[PDB]
Amino acid sequence: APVTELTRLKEYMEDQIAKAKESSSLTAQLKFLENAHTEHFVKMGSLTTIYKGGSEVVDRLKIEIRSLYEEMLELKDKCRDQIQQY
Repeated sequence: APVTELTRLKEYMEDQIAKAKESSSLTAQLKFLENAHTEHFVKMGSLTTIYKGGSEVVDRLKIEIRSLYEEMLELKDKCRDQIQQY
């Protein structure tokens, strides 16, 4: 059910990224960002196996998810860098 799975993934990532930005400790921020990372890895791996193109609904969600993925990569890197530094 790619459309429902991608809807859930998009909103899951947005929710976790938002909670990361509101977290106090680096540890808590990292947990939310890693949750976004894990869910993206698991769900997009499954999508790649079953979907190559041909749906506007899926394509819109994939573009939205990609933006969240890129934001997550930068936030996660900054968080982990700060954890290592301190």
